[PDB]
Amino acid sequence: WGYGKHNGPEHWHKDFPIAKGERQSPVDIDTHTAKYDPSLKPLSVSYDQATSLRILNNGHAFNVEFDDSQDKAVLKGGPLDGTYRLCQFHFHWGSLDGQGSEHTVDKKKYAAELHLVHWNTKYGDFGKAVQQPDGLAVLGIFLKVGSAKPGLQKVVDVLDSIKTKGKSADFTNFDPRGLLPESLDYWTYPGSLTTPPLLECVTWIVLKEPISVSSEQVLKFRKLNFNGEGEPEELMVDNWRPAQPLKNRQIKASFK
Ligand SMILES: [Zn+2]
Repeated sequence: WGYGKHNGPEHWHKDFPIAKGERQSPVDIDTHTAKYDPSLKPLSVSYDQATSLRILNNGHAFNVEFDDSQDKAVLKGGPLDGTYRLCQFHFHWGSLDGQGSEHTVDKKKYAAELHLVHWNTKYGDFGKAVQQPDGLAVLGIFLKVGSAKPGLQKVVDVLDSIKTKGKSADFTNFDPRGLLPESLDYWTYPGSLTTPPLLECVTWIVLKEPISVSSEQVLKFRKLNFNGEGEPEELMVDNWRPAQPLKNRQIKASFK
């Protein structure tokens, strides 16, 4: 599977038939049909103790991986009834600034989208968690182009070293607090992973406020490769799945 004409999102259902299921992600957030829920609690993001390990080009994005052996980087509160440990974060982006996000807002696309991926500590480990409808919580954050995000620069600065599929670099001492906007206002709905295996295991929490990144910062994403070293160059752009049908799920918001 991939993001090409012959292996892209419109093909995934042939190997992963849940691609046409009832709680697929991403979705468009229609701000008129999304429901303000005053009962929605503030989100608790506790990343003070977050321990980054490595950054790697897995052939469809880059992932920063964390030590999730303890409650060092946990998401709780908001719509969640449990505690969720950060395993990895990655982004999706476009071939130009006008597209790249997975979620949309009133069908508007952003230049990129950051996903911080967390698993439910009821379930022992990540691989057990994804078998459960409440196994993961993904915090999604839109990227728009403007001022530079200082907290992203260490990520931008290492990407030249992981250009091709299978490359990795040590990536210690990275603090993901540097990737958060000021507000934790959010939309939330039940959904899925946005890549195969497309499991319907995710509580999605999508922040209202985008982070601003510079032109130069998002451009660096577009120099990565889907291919391995020595193989014909396939630039890693447009690694986003389009919005999928909401199918009567309720998107709730912490604001009107
Ligand atoms: Zn993602």
